[PDB]
Amino acid sequence: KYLFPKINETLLIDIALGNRFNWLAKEQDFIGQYSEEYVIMDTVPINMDLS
Amino acid sequence: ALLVAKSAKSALQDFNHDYSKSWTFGDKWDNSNTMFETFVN
Repeated sequence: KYLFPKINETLLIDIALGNRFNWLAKEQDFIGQYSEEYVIMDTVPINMDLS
Repeated sequence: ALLVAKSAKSALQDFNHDYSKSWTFGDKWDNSNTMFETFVN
């Protein structure tokens, strides 16, 4: 009843925590900052009013 | 009154106006008092 107690082990519980997305992860190469895209809008055609 | 004299559904209404209506439903052509008297039909 006079000894300081003892610790026998620790185990370092760790979990790995995935992403659920990285098939979305494509890789640019760190140059430039502005990127953009664009579309053309629709044009409904018109009747032939020959007058 | 007569459907034949009605110029506003003819084929000239779609080429003077830029917009026209795309589909059609036909008509119920008559030969009553026209230049197309027909005894049987």
